[PDB]
Amino acid sequence: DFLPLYFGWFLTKKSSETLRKAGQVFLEELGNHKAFKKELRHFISGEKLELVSYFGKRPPGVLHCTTKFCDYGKAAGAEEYAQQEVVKRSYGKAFKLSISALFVTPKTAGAQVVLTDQELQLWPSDPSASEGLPPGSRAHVTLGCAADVQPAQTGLDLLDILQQVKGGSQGEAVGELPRGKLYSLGKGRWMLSLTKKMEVKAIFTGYYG
Ligand SMILES: Nc1ncnc2c1ncn2[C@@H]1O[C@H](CO)[C@@H](O)[C@H]1OP(=O)(O)S
Ligand SMILES: [Cl-]
Repeated sequence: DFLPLYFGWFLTKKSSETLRKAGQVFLEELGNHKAFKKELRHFISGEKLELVSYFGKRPPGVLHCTTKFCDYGKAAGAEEYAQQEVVKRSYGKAFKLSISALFVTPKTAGAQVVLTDQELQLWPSDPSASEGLPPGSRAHVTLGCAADVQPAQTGLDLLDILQQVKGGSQGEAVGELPRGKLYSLGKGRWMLSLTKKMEVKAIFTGYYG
């Protein structure tokens, strides 16, 4: 028996619509915000940019939070991850995920997930960007990416942003949005720290493509 393309928590229809819309609104507010317009120079090499279109490659339907990319067993650690009891036991089970913030970079747009310890048991254990950052920090839901961005980039961007946060490089909020504080981290990187964390319902399972 061969494994799925990847495991992860797949959000319900309602939760997907909720998070997707939040993302959409965020991209609109950020693109319309004076602080972002002022930094367009550091966002793209080549006025006003429409972020919703910039992140043109979007998830077509149900949003998800990936745990372990398996590539049908070809990826390193896939077989080992799939055979775990906690993965087999948690298969088809319902979980609540906690979104702590929404972020944007020149490459990707996504939402940061804060996994509970229970959920962390489903996080694989096998990057340099993960130095100092606790396991699971990479957890996220991708909302979009630029034309020529490869998979797995959103997680790498999130870790990079969480790294700057680690060293108190967040910086004073450059603005306020209805959902929370807006932070400019430089190099086209932006983070909205939500005043109230968003809770989404999701089913843990494998996607076979
Ligand atoms: N090493 C990887 N290669 C391809 N996709 C990966 C990898 N690691 C995690 N993923 C994720 O698995 C899903 C299908 O590609 C996507 O969610 C990929 O992550 P994203 O950052 O959301 S594009
Ligand atoms: Cl991690």
